[PDB]
Amino acid sequence: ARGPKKHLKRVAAPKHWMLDKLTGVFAPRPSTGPHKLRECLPLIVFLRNRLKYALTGDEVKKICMQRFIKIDGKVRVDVTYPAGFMDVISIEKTGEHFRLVYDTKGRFAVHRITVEEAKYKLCKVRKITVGVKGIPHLVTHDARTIRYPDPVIKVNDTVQIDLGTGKIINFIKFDTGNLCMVIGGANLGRVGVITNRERHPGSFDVVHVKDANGNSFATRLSNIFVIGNGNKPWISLPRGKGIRLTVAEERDKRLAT
Amino acid sequence: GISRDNWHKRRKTGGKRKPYHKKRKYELGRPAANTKIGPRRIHTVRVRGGNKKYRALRLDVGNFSWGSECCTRKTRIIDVVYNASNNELVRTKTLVKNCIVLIDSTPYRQWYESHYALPLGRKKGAKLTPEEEEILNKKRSKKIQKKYDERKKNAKISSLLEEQFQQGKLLACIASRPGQCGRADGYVLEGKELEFYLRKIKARKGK
Amino acid sequence: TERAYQKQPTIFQNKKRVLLGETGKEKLPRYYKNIGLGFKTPKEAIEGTYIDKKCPFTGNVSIRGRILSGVVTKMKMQRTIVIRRDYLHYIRKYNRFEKRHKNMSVHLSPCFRDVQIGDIVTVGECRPLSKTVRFNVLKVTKAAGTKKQFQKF
RNA sequence: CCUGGGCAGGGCGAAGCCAGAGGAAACUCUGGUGGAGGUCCGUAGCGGUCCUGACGUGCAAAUCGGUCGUCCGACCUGGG
RNA sequence: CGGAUCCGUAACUUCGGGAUAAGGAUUGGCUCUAAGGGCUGGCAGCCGACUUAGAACUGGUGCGGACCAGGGGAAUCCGA
RNA sequence: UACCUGGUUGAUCCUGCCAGUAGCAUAUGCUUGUCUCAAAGAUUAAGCCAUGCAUGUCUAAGUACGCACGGCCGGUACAGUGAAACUGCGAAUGGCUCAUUAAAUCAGUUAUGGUUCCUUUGGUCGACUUGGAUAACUGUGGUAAUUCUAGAGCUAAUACAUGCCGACGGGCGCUGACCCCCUUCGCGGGGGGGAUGCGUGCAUUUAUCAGAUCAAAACCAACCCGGGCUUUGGUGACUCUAGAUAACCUCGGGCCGAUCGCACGCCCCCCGUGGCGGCGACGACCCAUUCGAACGUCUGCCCUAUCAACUUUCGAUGGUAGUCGCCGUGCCUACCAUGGUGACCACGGGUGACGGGGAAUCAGGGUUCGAUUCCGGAGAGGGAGCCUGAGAAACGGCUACCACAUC
RNA sequence: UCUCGCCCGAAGCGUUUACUUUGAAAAAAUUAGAGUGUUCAAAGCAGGCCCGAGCCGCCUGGAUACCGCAGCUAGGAAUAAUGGAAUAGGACCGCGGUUCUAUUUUGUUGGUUUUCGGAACUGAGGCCAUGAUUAAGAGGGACGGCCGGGGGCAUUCGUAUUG
Ligand SMILES: [Mg+2]
Ligand SMILES: [Mg+2]
Ligand SMILES: [Mg+2]
Ligand SMILES: [Mg+2]
Ligand SMILES: [Mg+2]
Ligand SMILES: [Mg+2]
Ligand SMILES: [Mg+2]
Ligand SMILES: [Mg+2]
Ligand SMILES: [Mg+2]
Ligand SMILES: [Mg+2]
Ligand SMILES: [Mg+2]
Ligand SMILES: [Mg+2]
Ligand SMILES: [Mg+2]
Ligand SMILES: [Mg+2]
Ligand SMILES: [Mg+2]
Ligand SMILES: [Mg+2]
Ligand SMILES: [Mg+2]
Ligand SMILES: [Mg+2]
Ligand SMILES: [Mg+2]
Ligand SMILES: [Mg+2]
Ligand SMILES: [Mg+2]
Ligand SMILES: [Mg+2]
Ligand SMILES: [Mg+2]
Ligand SMILES: [Mg+2]
Ligand SMILES: [Mg+2]
Ligand SMILES: [Mg+2]
Ligand SMILES: [Mg+2]
Ligand SMILES: [Mg+2]
Repeated sequence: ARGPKKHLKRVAAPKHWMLDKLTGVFAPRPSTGPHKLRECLPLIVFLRNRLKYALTGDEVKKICMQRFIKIDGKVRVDVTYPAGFMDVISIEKTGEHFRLVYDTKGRFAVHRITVEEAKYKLCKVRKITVGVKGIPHLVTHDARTIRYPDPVIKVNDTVQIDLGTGKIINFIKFDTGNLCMVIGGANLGRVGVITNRERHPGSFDVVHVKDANGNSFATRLSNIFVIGNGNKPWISLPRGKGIRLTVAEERDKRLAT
Repeated sequence: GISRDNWHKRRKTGGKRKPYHKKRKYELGRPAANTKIGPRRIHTVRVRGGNKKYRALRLDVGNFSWGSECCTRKTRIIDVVYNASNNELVRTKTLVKNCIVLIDSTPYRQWYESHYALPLGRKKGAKLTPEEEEILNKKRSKKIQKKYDERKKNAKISSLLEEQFQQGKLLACIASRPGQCGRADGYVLEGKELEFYLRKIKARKGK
Repeated sequence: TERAYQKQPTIFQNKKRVLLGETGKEKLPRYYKNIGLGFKTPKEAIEGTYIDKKCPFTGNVSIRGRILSGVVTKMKMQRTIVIRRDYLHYIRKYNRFEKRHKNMSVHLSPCFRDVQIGDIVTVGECRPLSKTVRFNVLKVTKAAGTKKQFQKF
């Protein structure tokens, strides 16, 4: 059409938002933010559809400008502000520190963490460059551009970030033996140790990963998030290791209840 | 309503393509501005995206870079010779991206005197122009340093550039687009390109 | 030599060599670009004479995207040739194939001599050079028969 | 019938000949070259369609001005 | 309309024609540019003809400037 | 539901079609008690529209002397609600239709290193307040009337402009007065310091220079120490990013606050007539992300030969340079070469052809639709041009032509 | 190959497909299909529990399958065509001569030369079991004893009909 799109349909909505068909016609379209439309989750969906805090969206629109809900330290005035993977959601009154990790089904799974871990945050480097007066800049996939990062940071790394100061700490290199978590594709939410990377000159490379009890998968570089350091995850992940066993094993779990 | 589009063209074979667009906005075409050699006159052009484009309708001053010795001074534009694409634009005197400008060699003479002393182009008189040619007297060892610059490096600007400086004009190639940035920025023809364009202009004047 | 109005890609010519006075060799100031991709730069681009704006080893033509292969058919077009890609098409109803081919024009760099008709050539995607030329000749593989034999006169 | 004389320039472009291209062959196509013809416009020449023009006791007991047909020939013409 | 240059040419047909079919554009002056040649020495140098094409400037849209000079088309009858 | 039946003959068998059979989706006849859903001017006419609506918006935070209301309220401008107008954003989304469109849109897969990008999110953001103008307002008018407007007075800011302090002056490039040591009668030669003056930072536009995979000596001329020492990053790749060199930085002129609100305390001190100023709305030069666009790369489309060669003076194919465009492009221009496609169906026609995800049909293979709620494209009676704006050739924007059509 | 840190990793890398089996691959809705008593069902993604209101409370779903053809990656070598050596201009091994380039080291800088790593060319010999699957109840060609009213040209004979 002409210019950018502005609405979004419930039928054309992505699957991982858990929207209905009978409820409404238009879907909540997230605003422009640090994450794309296919890898985000709106705050109106987080507060209305998932956690059952408000029945309508107007109550969420009222409270987000009543200045309670903040993302990563600062308060968001937008009812449809986009979030992403590995974010800290805290609201100011009780112990409610929700981590947006991925479920085995691929959904945004809630994870109430303690304040000492909620102070910290991991983030993946998107790219690295140099700029004005020859200083190094680092672009994060969470749209964080930081200057003078470190000299020992590869492009595909995961560095811990402090939300109170805006400072990076404790980088880890992309090496065989690191615990990663797949964020995109048909196998998202898959947690496994990086086993073998295979390079290809056609601008895309593949990575075979393995995990516990004898399982292996493969994915692409644009969907890998390093979460651990030698089978030691920096962030505690809910519901076991986040392993997809089998649909029949899920049925056995439901029969075991 | 100038359309630089490609949907009104023929295919690989030559089959006539059926028109269905209406020459939309994202394929603008603006008319050409023949850049004359009058005074400095540059108008503005709005660009898609909020940018500004400086359309030079006619220009007087210019910026040109000497090639070998790595110097650059201001230079008045004199004459347009040998467009090498459209010879009608030579007579029209239109400044384009690849054209030849006659540099007035006077703003290079001060730098050549100040760094490359005992200059040339002084009509073989050796009496005229009390410029500060010999007033500063070159007291310290920078006289010896200028002797290294003048005799050890030897400062050869041999017979082609010699005759050009003794005729008082220099042949320059433009290196920028005058209709886009409003600047007639270019460089000085040197060596192989110098003798090539000199041969072309000499043939154009001869036959 | 040159038969155009100007041929000088990037390299500045004069190194102000007039210090004693000598002609010397002039083929040393030549721009040398490696395309990468595990493909060897030929020696014609090293010790050649040509100047080409649209050469992948000389000009600013970046090689990206897809890599395909074809067979050279014609030569009469200047500094660019026409290839043919024979392929089959699986059909779901009748459950067998059919021959289809689509001729494309491709930019033949003048460094690749012995470009005789019938050889398997490799092409690569680049930026659009002209209206019909989009690929670029990348590696000449086949000798197009036996070059050892010779005929009468 | 014999014997002599004469007919400005252009247009159309036949046979033959040369070169190139397509095809498996039969053969086909393209650019020149050539100068053919009771061939076209048209002058001199020969006749006289129309104005039923001018005269019409005229220049003339059949002529003149335009408009004409043909002009390499079944052409016009002197002398015997 | 009429000369010349450049496009385009129908019905029919004995395949030769019709055809200058019909229908459009340009045509002046003054400047240049390119191309088409000859003769000497073991590629270089000297000497001249009228043609074509392109471009610029300009004159009151004016240009075959006088003169030279095909109105065209659709049909019927007769005589090739 | 892997399914048949009757009909040529006096009778039989066979090919063969016709007719009965069952859904599907359009219309229609008759009938109709409840309830959950539910399509609905597509087929003909993308034909024409009366009437009524569908796009407006104000926070403690841009501009309040509105003539409207009231705070107590004394006076040292200003508090509250505040109609309206200046300003900014949006009206380039949605909704509606499928008339054109046959590798064209689309669908699967790849990239801009060949571009732009509102707005959000990050880095960057190093003179005690300057000048005209103007709306609302008040009077004053015109014609039969429109979202018609000029003329007289004044007023405001994030309207438009002009424009300053800090801040020590660091370092570098080139000239450059002066100054130290050795040798030489001097001249001269060699090594080491250095007051003035002109240019500086990020972007724009040039040109140049240096920039990564590997380890042993033998001779001649100069010098540091107790025979012996010096280095930006990434891609598969760069004319990538980043340094240094000399200059432009374009009057239609890039930036480096001549903003606003909150709760309010503290300090050096000679009065505060000065600082300690914490949080929050505006973009502002640039770089990334996000939303989206764009031309691109391979593959895939109904019927037709009573459509066999097509394109090329108004590019058909390619090259060399240039113009325009945001960028690569015969997109355009000048010259040069004669190329490019096709019987594997080129080119030309028709489609009652928008392309798909899908729908109907029950062995399998298929056949027929898909205008329609989701993605993308096209259009606002036909079709051309354009302002604003980041985004339009927009039509609930404008200008002109044709066909309609109102006072 | 151990140059890269007796084996592994990495790298030389495919002559290029057709065909196959994994893996990523995309967008939902729709289709098949898990669970759920919407009163069954069409549906929809919901709900299930403890508690006499007093646990200012828990648990779970909103999957999977298909997504032709086209493209990318990793194995397979059976069928289907293609590459080799015939005028040898064939592949390896180590030696002759010509020529070029970059950086390690002579404590550092400037000049000359060698060794070294590599590219290009030439001359000589050895090393290869030194190089050609045999000839389809496939086909083309040659031979030589025939064959037939096969075809063309010329010539001769035959009776009958008519005059
Ligand atoms: Mg729309
Ligand atoms: Mg002359
Ligand atoms: Mg005749
Ligand atoms: Mg005639
Ligand atoms: Mg006639
Ligand atoms: Mg007569
Ligand atoms: Mg007469
Ligand atoms: Mg008469
Ligand atoms: Mg009379
Ligand atoms: Mg006549
Ligand atoms: Mg006549
Ligand atoms: Mg005649
Ligand atoms: Mg007719
Ligand atoms: Mg006729
Ligand atoms: Mg009749
Ligand atoms: Mg007759
Ligand atoms: Mg029957
Ligand atoms: Mg039937
Ligand atoms: Mg052209
Ligand atoms: Mg249609
Ligand atoms: Mg079915
Ligand atoms: Mg089926
Ligand atoms: Mg689109
Ligand atoms: Mg598109
Ligand atoms: Mg539109
Ligand atoms: Mg609209
Ligand atoms: Mg409307
Ligand atoms: Mg016998």
